[PDB]
Amino acid sequence: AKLHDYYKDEVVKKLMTEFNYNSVMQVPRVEKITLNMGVGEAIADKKLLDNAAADLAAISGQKPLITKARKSVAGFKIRQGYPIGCKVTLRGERMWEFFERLITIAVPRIRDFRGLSAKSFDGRGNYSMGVREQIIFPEIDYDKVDRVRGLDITITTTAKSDEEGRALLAAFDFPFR
Amino acid sequence: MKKDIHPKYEEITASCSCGNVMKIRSTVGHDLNLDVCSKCHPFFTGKQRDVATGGRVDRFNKRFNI
Amino acid sequence: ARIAGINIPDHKHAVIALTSIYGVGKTRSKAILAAAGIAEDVKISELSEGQIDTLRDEVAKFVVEGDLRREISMSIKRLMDLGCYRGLRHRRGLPVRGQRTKTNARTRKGPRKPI
Amino acid sequence: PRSLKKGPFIDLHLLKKVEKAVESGDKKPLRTWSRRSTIFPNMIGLTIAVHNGRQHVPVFVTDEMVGHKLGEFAPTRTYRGH
RNA sequence: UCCUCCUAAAGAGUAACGGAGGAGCACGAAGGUUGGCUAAUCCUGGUCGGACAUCAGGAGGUUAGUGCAAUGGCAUAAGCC
RNA sequence: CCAGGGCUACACACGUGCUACAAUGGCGCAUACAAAGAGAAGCGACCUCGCGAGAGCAAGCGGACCUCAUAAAGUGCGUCGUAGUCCGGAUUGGAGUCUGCAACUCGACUCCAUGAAGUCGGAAUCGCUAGUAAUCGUGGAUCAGAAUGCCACGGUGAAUAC
RNA sequence: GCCCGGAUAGCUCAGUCGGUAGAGCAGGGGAUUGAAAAUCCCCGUGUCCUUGGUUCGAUUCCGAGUCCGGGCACCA
Ligand SMILES: [Mg+2]
Ligand SMILES: [Mg+2]
Ligand SMILES: [Mg+2]
Ligand SMILES: [Mg+2]
Ligand SMILES: [Mg+2]
Ligand SMILES: [Mg+2]
Ligand SMILES: [Mg+2]
Ligand SMILES: [Mg+2]
Ligand SMILES: [Mg+2]
Ligand SMILES: [Mg+2]
Ligand SMILES: [Mg+2]
Ligand SMILES: [Mg+2]
Ligand SMILES: [Mg+2]
Ligand SMILES: [Mg+2]
Ligand SMILES: [Mg+2]
Ligand SMILES: [Mg+2]
Ligand SMILES: [Mg+2]
Ligand SMILES: [Zn+2]
Repeated sequence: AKLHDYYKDEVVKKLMTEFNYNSVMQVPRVEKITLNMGVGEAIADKKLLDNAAADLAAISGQKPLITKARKSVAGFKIRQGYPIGCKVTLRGERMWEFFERLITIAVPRIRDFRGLSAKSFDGRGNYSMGVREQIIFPEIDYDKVDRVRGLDITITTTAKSDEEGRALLAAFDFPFR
Repeated sequence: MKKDIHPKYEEITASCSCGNVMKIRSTVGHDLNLDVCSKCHPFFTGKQRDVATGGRVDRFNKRFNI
Repeated sequence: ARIAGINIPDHKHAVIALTSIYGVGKTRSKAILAAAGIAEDVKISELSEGQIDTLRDEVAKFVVEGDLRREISMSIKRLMDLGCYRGLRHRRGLPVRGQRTKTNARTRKGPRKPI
Repeated sequence: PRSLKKGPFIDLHLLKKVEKAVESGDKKPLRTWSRRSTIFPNMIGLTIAVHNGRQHVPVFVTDEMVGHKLGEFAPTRTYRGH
């Protein structure tokens, strides 16, 4: 809740000053953070997805949801109902703790890290990102790794524009190039 | 949240090399030792180098002089 | 056991372990060990954290994986854009230092491919 | 390569022709046969057609080509594949 | 031998060696009840990942879906757990 | 007659050889035993500097005198502990040295990194009967500089031939 | 005019229950041979006749079309 307190103390002021807001409700807020791992190789082995579920639950303290296929696709040799991905949703105290841990530890640990792009707000203020490695998270021991499987993070916020999303992230001191 | 499907989530301390000791809630159990935190990172500090650094002319004029 | 963003094996000696980084060899490993006052018969394990911190500080004096590859790629792209003979050989996938292409050029030509 | 103490190599027949053009402003394509000479910063901005063996290949000297040998920018043998 | 549309002339029905297609099954759950939910498609952003797997939003509003061929219906859903 | 380029190209196929694929080994330190040859537009001590190719002053030698020139493998003490490995150095980037008016297309070598393919090789085939084969270094001609080639020298040193 | 069958590698054939096409001949290095044969080793070659549809998906299932092979066109 440290980041939530920091927000409510010293982010709404900056955002209201720089956007001429009238009410606190106009200030954008972080609705949720969802982590996704699209393991498109579970057809060969089911344990390849059961280990991904464990690796995703070791990062955030929630048992992941084993998502399935919306429809059958022949280009990937799949049929409807086959589980091919893991999803985790974070809202509230765990969301703030994961955000703080990420920005404070995991982002600097990325190999050859030179910032993050500021053009991934999909025109609605929600920020998308993706990592090519998971062991950057300190919850994984190198000697116990099986394969390397990344993930994609999406921060869904109440902001209405990329400018507002970027301003909120800058107030949160998010890496921007 | 459900009781016995989620992993244990306790508080822990992550001591960094630069001395920026932090306390965060994780699931590792033991204390954490960190090499590069958000304070001792070159990009966060602002000291990020580049590649170009001039070019051919400075090297030529510093090596060969008439 | 994590230096410059990559992991380092623990059962090997320091000189061999430092060579696992892209840009550090035997000479640049022995120099770092001599500067940090660390012997060569010891492994990555059985060591404290201040030694690793000063080893990282001394390694930061050099160019490593993050900037090493960027410089190489920039030089290659500069040669290709300028259009020198060396850049053209790099574009074609042929030796650039001056060799024979009639025979024994497999390293640049790739695997054998008949008609 | 060339020894650093000796310095860069350049022929007078091209050095005079380029040092005249520097102040003359005659940016018409010069012609030369000496592909063994280095490139000096004063040459930048001029067009020089150098003899590759059959004809003169024109090259516009830029900033990134100083320490490179001049002959490096003129193909000698024609090749287009089999 | 049985089922859907047209010919079939706005009640029903109505023929031809007429024009177009199907059936000789399946399910102890694919039935009953209770509780809850709404897509096809396209756009934007994101690691392997590509026109299309998974994830976030936005547009769209049944243009999807019905265990099966067609017709008539289905949002209180007859569709989805 | 002169300048530049080419004789060193390249989807390929062939021969002759080098490095290797590793512990009968690689790497680090220490330490013995040779032979035969060249040197005046030459060999180039000692000393200083550069980690290193090499740069400077400058002796000696037309040579059983001086230089090239420390022989290596070998032995002792340690490490790696069977992995694409502290094997393999290819290729590549940067910084350099030497000769040569002039090292881009094309010389040789040094340093910092990069560390591919390869884990004993199919049909088939080659050389060898003794200081031979195998293995390890050295010198010389060519040459301003440029050999894993050629010509000679020695060190360790086999198995087998009914 | 009617009906049946087939269309697959350069040639001759096999195959397929919807997801992944093989065999022989032939061709390309190579080996042996003075050189060709013969033999041996190393190889890879298809949009499965065209078109439109049910399907996540068709060389496979269905409806039409092209070519070829075959069987009939009888009682007057
Ligand atoms: Mg050469
Ligand atoms: Mg009626
Ligand atoms: Mg009526
Ligand atoms: Mg039902
Ligand atoms: Mg209901
Ligand atoms: Mg996508
Ligand atoms: Mg229907
Ligand atoms: Mg029902
Ligand atoms: Mg020749
Ligand atoms: Mg040893
Ligand atoms: Mg010295
Ligand atoms: Mg020894
Ligand atoms: Mg080695
Ligand atoms: Mg090296
Ligand atoms: Mg004999
Ligand atoms: Mg010579
Ligand atoms: Mg001998
Ligand atoms: Zn720190």
